[PDB]
Amino acid sequence: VMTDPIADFLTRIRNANMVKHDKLELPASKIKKEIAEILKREGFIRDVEYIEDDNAGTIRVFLKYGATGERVITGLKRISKPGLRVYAKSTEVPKVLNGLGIAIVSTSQGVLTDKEARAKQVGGEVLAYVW
Amino acid sequence: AVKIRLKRMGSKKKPFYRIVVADSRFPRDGRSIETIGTYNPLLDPVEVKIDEEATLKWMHNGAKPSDTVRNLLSREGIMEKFHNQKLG
Amino acid sequence: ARYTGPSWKVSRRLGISLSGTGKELERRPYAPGQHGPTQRKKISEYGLQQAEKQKLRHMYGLTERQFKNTFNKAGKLQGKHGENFMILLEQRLDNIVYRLGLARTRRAARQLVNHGHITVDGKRVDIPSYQVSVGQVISVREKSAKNSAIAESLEVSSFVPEYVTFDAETLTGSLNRLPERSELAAEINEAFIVEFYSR
Amino acid sequence: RNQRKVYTGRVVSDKMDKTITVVVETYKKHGLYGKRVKYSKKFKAHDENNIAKTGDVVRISETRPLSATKHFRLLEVVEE
Amino acid sequence: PTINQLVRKPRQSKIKKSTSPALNKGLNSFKRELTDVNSPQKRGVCTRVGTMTPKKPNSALRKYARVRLSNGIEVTAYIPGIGHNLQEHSVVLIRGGRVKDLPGVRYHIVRGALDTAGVENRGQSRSKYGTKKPK
Amino acid sequence: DLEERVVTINRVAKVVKGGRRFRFTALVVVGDKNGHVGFGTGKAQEVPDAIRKAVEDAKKNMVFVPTVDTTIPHTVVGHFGGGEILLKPASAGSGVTAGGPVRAVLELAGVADVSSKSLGSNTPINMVRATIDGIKQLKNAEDVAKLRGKTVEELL
RNA sequence: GGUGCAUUAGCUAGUUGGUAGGGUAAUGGCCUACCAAGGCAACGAUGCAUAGCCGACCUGAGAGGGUGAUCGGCCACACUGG
RNA sequence: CGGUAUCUAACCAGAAAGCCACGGCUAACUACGUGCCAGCAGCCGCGGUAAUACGUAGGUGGCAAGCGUUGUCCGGAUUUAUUGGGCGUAAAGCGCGCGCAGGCGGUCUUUUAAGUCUGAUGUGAAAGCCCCCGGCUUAACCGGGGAGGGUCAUUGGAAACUG
Ligand SMILES: [Mg+2]
Ligand SMILES: [Mg+2]
Ligand SMILES: [Mg+2]
Ligand SMILES: [Mg+2]
Ligand SMILES: [Mg+2]
Ligand SMILES: [Mg+2]
Ligand SMILES: [Mg+2]
Ligand SMILES: [Mg+2]
Ligand SMILES: [Mg+2]
Ligand SMILES: [Mg+2]
Repeated sequence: VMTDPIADFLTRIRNANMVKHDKLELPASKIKKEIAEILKREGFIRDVEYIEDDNAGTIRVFLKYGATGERVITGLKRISKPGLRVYAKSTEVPKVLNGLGIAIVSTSQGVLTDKEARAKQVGGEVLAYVW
Repeated sequence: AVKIRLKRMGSKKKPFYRIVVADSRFPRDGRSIETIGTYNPLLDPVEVKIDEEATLKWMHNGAKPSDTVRNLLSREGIMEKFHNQKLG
Repeated sequence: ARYTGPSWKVSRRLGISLSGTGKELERRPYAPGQHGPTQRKKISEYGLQQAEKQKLRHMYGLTERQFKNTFNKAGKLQGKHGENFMILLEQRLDNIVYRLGLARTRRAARQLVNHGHITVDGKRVDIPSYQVSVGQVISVREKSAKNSAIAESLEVSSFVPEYVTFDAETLTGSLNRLPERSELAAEINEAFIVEFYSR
Repeated sequence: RNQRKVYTGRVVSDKMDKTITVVVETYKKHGLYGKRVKYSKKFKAHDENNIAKTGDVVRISETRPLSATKHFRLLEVVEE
Repeated sequence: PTINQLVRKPRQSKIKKSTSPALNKGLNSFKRELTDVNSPQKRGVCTRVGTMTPKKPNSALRKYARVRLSNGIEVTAYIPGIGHNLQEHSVVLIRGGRVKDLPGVRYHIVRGALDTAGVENRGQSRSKYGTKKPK
Repeated sequence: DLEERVVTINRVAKVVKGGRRFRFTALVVVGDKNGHVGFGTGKAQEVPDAIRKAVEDAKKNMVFVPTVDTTIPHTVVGHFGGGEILLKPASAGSGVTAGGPVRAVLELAGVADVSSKSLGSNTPINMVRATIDGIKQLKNAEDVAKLRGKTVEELL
């Protein structure tokens, strides 16, 4: 969290995915909140709980695996990096893995996945890819 | 001294003209102010198309057509109309 | 025609029955030359997709320089890139003459047209490269109607293709509908052609 | 009617008589790598009464040329 | 390098060099300068002819020449074909193409364009060596 | 019901106390057009007997590939060894566009349209490994839906 | 908005601003007399070298890379200088 | 222009095919002559008396009124790598610190709208690439209609993220 607490957040998911862990916790923030809720809407996360603390609270995330020991979140990549910010126009929002994946966009009407941002015709900074 | 005139396009021995407005000083097929229509002399009943509205406002602004263009408008029945707005 | 050489070497070197079936490969089917009657070497994949490029233009006997242009023109046409190029190349009026039986072979049909013996929609046309579209009419201009060769070449009449209509009473013909690949010869693959030019 | 272009900026100097120099610092996506780079160019405005002081923020407007380079006039001192 | 370290100084490509430097120069006799143009061939005149020994492992004897070009540069060229009729001080036409064996020589004389006649008795591959059709 | 095809034949040699001794190694790829394919290696003193020993190896490494609409579903990159190859779907009827020993697996598998490019090294043993690694990350539409608790319509 | 060189670091003295006046179709240091000492530059001033500019052309999957002939628009020149 | 385009009628297969290559890359093989000589060569490299690599001849392959050679540019070249590379041993972490300018910056709330996204209006000539029709006996070519092309300007909106 030295510079980018979203790039770190994605990494903390990927590291614990590789070693087949089950739960993981990390300090909470308003932007970290819904980015963790979106992943619940597509089953990428088993469930999420919030914790209230003295400094800012933390967020506990229950990662999900399919039976037969197959991972569900197979990777994450960041696009808006603090060293180089990227913005995408409405018609030029990409599709990840021909629509199998999901992307996160911080449009003008709250953080939104591009399934409906293209349906709502808005663009904004592109936060991450998930696939 | 804007004058309605023509503009030679097409392959050799197959001309195809444009009814185009222009300043007198500029070349035959160089800069032009505005295109109006075409005029094909190949077909026996000549192929003529003109705006018949835009040219009317140009003529009220002082454009004097070329000799052959003047014939095209008359056979088009649109030179008579211009004789009927000048009374107003 | 354009290639005025012996008519059998190219057919049998090519490994197919060019211009019909079995006339030229009936006996001595060894590949031409001093060698060829000895043994066959395993063709590299480059040979695979080159010789089969040759199995098309040699089938119709047209110089290569327009083989591209027809191929390039066929690319803009919607569908499958390889299939359409076969379809469009079938529309040349040499076929439409040869398919109707007005000529025994293909190369005779080219020699037939070039001397201006036929008219599409009642106007003389002098070149084999014209492509005919649905709803046109092919007559014989009613000038050399009694020439012995043409009536003789209509005597064989193996099997008129479905996608054309013809009768010798008035020597007319048309293209009923666009052919459908399978209706063609289609004995060769088409993918090994598109690969070759996408090199 | 038609309006001239109107800008904003910060005062840089006043050592010239009855005129001031203001910087207009704005962002600009780079040529190739697409990284916003701070680009700032400084103009020269007009001050009838020398009211504007260094370090202030103002709004300036384009106009007729008035000197060798002076072609902007002040509208209001937004802050000190 | 990070993006910022790439916007302070950008990436500059290399500079690939010509292999036939004496075919892309020009002399303006009025101002005495070396113009920078391109040209497939240049005309020259011979200074000395003869033979040279090939580098290892090849062990033949090769007929070379030293020529003074139109732009005043003197270089060495190679005479192809079987034999030649090249005396000293003759105008020849030169072109590009090096030979691996001989170390110093880089250019390569055209046969059949000028004083250099056509190679005798070439039944095939005759477009080079410049011999007419044996009617 | 398979259709083995040979790729490359080398000629390797080890030095002994008296001189040199040569042996032949052949790489073959085997498959049927359904989507089942595999590759195998071999080594013997004689080339005709090197190929036969190679196929029996390959018949143990069968793999499957998704073929939605006669084409791979999505793009993917295989990154084994020093050889990296990316695969991306092609438009209908285009045909297989691939290098030397990377089309070999694709033709045998039964894919009709696909693009590719070998960004890594060029050793034929490593291209086949990368490509086989390339297809493992390739998923049908419904399998993804099973894991994520969704169905087909919302995904596409 | 579109070139390289830092083995090219300072440049400018009508210069930068002001008061009147002169001169043009016109604003204007364009010019004049006086006042003050400023103005620009590492976001490349200055100097050196190279080059007419664009719509476009060639190539490339794309981003890009090379060119500015013929056709159209703009500019500059007419044996060299005033 | 010019009795030029075109049409009609009569005559004769007669007057009309060459260039490069054939060891691998790369489609295409034999015989003789020569014997590290003469020579070939884009790279690997061929020739020291049994050459599919020199020279000729027969045959074959490629392309065609053209075929080859040389020169200049793009690609393959991820070989300046934003899309799209790296630095233990392959070239590549300054000998090491203090630090100006610069680059980047923990959590929350309110506000502004430079960045950001979006609506409308104007404009980005004509010819050219693309697409849709139509004319030259077909094509090349020539017409008509559209589309795109801007880190463009004026004005109205949105406030998640950067400032
Ligand atoms: Mg031709
Ligand atoms: Mg106004
Ligand atoms: Mg010049
Ligand atoms: Mg490329
Ligand atoms: Mg030979
Ligand atoms: Mg490159
Ligand atoms: Mg060392
Ligand atoms: Mg080292
Ligand atoms: Mg160190
Ligand atoms: Mg236009």
